[PDB]
Amino acid sequence: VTREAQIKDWVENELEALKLEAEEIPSEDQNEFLLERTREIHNEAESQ
Amino acid sequence: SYINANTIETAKMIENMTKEKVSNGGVGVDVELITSINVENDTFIERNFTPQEIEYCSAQPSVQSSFAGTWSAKEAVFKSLGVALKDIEIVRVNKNAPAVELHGNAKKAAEEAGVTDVKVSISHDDLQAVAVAVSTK
Repeated sequence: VTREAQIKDWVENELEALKLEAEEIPSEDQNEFLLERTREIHNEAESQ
Repeated sequence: SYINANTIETAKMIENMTKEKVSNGGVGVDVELITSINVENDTFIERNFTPQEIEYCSAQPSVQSSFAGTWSAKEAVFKSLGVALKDIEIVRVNKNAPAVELHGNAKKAAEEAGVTDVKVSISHDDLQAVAVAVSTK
């Protein structure tokens, strides 16, 4: 339960940082970037 | 195969949350692992959830996914206000955008903060419920 809270924190901290990454990506390729990088964050949460 | 419905919903939520889409407003993001919510624990559910949220969530195919959705939605809205989560209430119609309504302390704490409106997007699956709340002044 302690570790599942720390994983919840870790997912917010990756999803908030994936906004700042996607800001610099120009607004036509932004969807494709967010799709590839959200899917990666889901995997890494599930793994943890 | 690789990009399922959940990835598309959560991508869209982050895309709409970006500065160029919506800027100048309280933005709260909250994620909850669905495995961290015991639905048999009626003391937690009745403490933090309204009877119409419990009625809606219990009717869904995965009760635990939809409880985590609504929970993440409350915690997202609370972070957007930035000030008892049952006060915050999420009406959710199927294939329709859920609306946020502040009743007691949250409504008054939104009035001092000059918060006019509060919207929320929610994605949930077998792992994680993600919620993004945007508050217009």
